[PDB]
Amino acid sequence: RANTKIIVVGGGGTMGSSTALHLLRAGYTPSNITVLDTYPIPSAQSAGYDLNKIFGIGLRNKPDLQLYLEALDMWKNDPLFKPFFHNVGQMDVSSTEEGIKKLRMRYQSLLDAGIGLEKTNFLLESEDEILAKAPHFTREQIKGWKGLFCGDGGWLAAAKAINAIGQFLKEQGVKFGFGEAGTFKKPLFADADEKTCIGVETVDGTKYYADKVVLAAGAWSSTLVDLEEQCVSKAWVFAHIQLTPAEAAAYKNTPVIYDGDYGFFIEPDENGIIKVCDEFPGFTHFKMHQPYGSPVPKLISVPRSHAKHPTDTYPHASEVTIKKAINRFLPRFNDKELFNRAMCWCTDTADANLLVCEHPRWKGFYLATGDSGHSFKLLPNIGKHVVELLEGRLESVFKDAWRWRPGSGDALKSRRAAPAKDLADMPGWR
Ligand SMILES: *Cc1cc2c(cc1C)nc1c(=O)[nH]c(=O)nc-1n2C[C@H](O)[C@H](O)[C@H](O)COP(=O)(O)OP(=O)(O)OC[C@H]1O[C@@H](n2cnc3c(N)ncnc32)[C@H](O)[C@@H]1O
Repeated sequence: RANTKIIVVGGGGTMGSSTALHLLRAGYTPSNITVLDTYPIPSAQSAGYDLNKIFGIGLRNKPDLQLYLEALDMWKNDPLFKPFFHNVGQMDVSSTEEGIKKLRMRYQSLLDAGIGLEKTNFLLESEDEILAKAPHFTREQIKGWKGLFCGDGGWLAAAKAINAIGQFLKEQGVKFGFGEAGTFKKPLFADADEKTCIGVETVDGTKYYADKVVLAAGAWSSTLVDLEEQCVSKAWVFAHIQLTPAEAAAYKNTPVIYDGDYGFFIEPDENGIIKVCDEFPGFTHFKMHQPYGSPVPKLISVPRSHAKHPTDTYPHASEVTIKKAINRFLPRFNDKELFNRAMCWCTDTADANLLVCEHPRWKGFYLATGDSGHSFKLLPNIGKHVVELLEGRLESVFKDAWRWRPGSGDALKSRRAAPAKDLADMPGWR
């Protein structure tokens, strides 16, 4: 480990920073690790560059249970990550027939895991029970609502946690490249047959050589190399509203509130800011782009970066749905002004499992992407398994789920309600 050189492409991001962290913990020599990201860690265009994220339980795919438990343990006990986890719990709510059904079935799925999750997860069938966990609601507001309360979760101070990894990496003497000298252009090969990767070249022409390369470029991964449409990148949206300390006080330590027909909000941070998201299948930004491995040009959804273009917001349609979420959850704040309107990018696989594997042809080159919009929670632990993969030690439960799988389904729809619409058809964000 001490004599192996690793390049982590996108190391200023969620899966990338986690990987560089666990390389250091595993005893890799800091000077042998090179983080290449367009932006310095925490990357300003990273999906994890956010006031907060939700930490919650999900049992959709096979490794999800173990990954979640693994992450929880670390969010609660790892001194590096512990300050950034706010265990206020989460309550999912609904008042529709289909919505309440989904809540009940979800609850039952937790039980069917058979590990005792009913001890920290509760079905709330009455108004009183809902108001008890979320005193800021009014009784009239929640008429007909049912709730599912998960006591294990809460929210995460996202950018702060990635910055915490970054501080450590830099203290340790990890090598960095940012800007054009940090922006992956193509991999380097020993022979023209392309079967042995020996490094990467960035868009400025700078070459970096290493034993192994990890591609953790999030929503950009599919643009940089050909993933054969395994990964379709999509934008989700959020707005902010600012509360006074007096307005914020009713929401202190209140659970994350979610409703699948509206979206979610998180309690005001130390500055009185509430972030609100809607729920929708996402937006693509289609372009032709020549990834490598294609390397002919190919239509791929390419992120329109808010970091490189701060004057971008979100479509008009998103303004509507975000305001509906605010009316649903926070009607007393309907006249609050929305601001820091922005788009946040992820990349979906067909089955919403990760794409974490060695490239089929380019040995030495490893993919660590396919976050599918639900992987910030895995910040503390995902790097441990990326390292296991590098070392040939990744267990089958993860390896099989994360394997190279082109043609395994339509990633444009993925596991969501619909194929994503494209930003070219949604006016207002420019
Ligand atoms: C968008 C979004 C996502 C999200 C969320 C809400 C929104 C609005 N809420 C979540 C939640 O409540 N709970 C949760 O678990 N996840 C939530 N998410 C998803 C989460 O943000 C993403 O799953 C995760 O952050 C993605 O990580 P990933 O590592 O995959 O992506 P990234 O963090 O963006 O990192 C990518 C890095 O790559 C760098 N980059 C890009 N191009 C290059 C090149 N060419 N060379 C080098 N680096 C490159 C980017 O800069 C970035 O740093």
